[PDB]
Amino acid sequence: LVETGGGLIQPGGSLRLSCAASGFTVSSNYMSWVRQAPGKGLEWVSVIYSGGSTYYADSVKGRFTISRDNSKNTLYLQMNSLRAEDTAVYYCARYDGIYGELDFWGQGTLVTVSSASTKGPSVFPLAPGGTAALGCLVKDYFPEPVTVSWNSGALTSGVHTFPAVLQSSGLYSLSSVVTVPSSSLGTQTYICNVNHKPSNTKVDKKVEP
Amino acid sequence: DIVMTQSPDSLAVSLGERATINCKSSQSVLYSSNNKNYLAWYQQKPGQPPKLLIYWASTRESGVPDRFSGSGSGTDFTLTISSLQAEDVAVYYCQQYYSTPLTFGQGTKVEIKRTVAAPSVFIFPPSDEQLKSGTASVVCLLNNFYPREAKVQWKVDNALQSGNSQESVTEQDSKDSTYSLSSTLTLSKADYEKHKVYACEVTHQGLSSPVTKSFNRGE
Repeated sequence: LVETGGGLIQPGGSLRLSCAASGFTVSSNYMSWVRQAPGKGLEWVSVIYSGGSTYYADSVKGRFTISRDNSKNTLYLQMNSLRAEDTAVYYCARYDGIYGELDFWGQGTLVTVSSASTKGPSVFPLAPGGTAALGCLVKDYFPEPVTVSWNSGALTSGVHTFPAVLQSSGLYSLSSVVTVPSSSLGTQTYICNVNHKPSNTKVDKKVEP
Repeated sequence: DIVMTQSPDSLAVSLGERATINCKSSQSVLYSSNNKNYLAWYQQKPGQPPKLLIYWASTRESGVPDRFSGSGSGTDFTLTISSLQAEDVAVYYCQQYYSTPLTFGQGTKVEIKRTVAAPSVFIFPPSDEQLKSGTASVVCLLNNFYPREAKVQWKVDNALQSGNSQESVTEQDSKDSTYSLSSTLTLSKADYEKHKVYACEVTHQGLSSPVTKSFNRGE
């Protein structure tokens, strides 16, 4: 189940989440939505039975409407009059039976309910015997997430990418650091590959001593 | 609406040893027709969807190790993880599916326990191109330590700082079980250009005396 649709949206705005259920048949199964707010627990949203009946959680009844038509394997949740409390990663949960609600999942799609406009990061270098450390400061972005890799995914040993800190300005900031031998500084190249998809930003930074 | 409460909230146990997590439901989930409890246990790793481990209360899902097992009946349940591997660091939830709305516990974090390890400390002054844009960020890296608790004090011209720093900790490493911390001091170019000595001071259980890393503005 590849969850898709999520992104930045205004309050009172609306979005529809799609769900490519390639692996087993959509109509052959009972399907669901479960959300997880950043840093929080799990919260069941809605159910559509293989038969057709539908139920909802208190906080989403009327505002949300689950839908399904057996096209090219897809499930949908229609979200209207969106509040800030709806900010979460949304998951498709496949059942294994009628009453059988053992949940099976995919990867999830992030919905941020904010009136703010997208802002892409600025990428500054953290400049570098036994072990020397170096990194990238990925500052002032909105919304989440950013991914950082090193040497296009070739450098993974010693790499720490920190969770994002919400600043006082309300924009996010994170750092990605690597430990390397000191002797291999002025010979081997270190580039961090910063990706901020919500604003289609891609930055690549040489980290020189 | 059935309420699932989990106990405890936090947990850490050493490798190969035994971690156990509880779950209590406000109503029985034992359906008399089949006599199989309507309860499930999930494992959620960081940045991943929950993965079902145990259905009908005590039945291991296919492809799940022999080391996880669920026990109990009706209202009170238990997830037991014997021989806690490296790969078993995650959050665990209990969920009932007897009556929609399907409801979850708040989760229980399961940390790995290890011997104290001291942070290796590094300090980076602000990059030149950031100073162009009108701001200075002074980063301090605490690399690979244990336990997670650590005190970072910024000292500027040996004058302490309060309010103008934030931090974030990496999740428990799944190989060596350590943690890492990043601390960022945020100042305007104008306010950064005033002082000389920028020092990051680190207090941790694996350091006998505090460790400082400093730079003099310039150098």
